[PDB]
Amino acid sequence: MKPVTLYDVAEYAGVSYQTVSRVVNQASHVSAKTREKVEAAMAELNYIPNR
DNA sequence: AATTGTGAGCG
DNA sequence: CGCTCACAATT
Ligand code: NA
Repeated sequence: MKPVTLYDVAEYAGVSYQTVSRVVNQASHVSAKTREKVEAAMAELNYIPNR
């Protein structure tokens, strides 16, 4: 399956791969609508942890 | 001060 | 190349 990285969800959502990382781990500085976009994205793309 | 991006450092 | 961790320079 399509190896959906953080970079991929991040690009689609409207955020940097760092921020989508700090949704998962080192979680900090993912603000209201940007985090809503990642919560959207997590479903709209089927993210693969580590690849 | 608030986050991104740079860097750094492990995977 | 993939992800986490903390930090400062831009803003
Ligand atoms: Na992860």
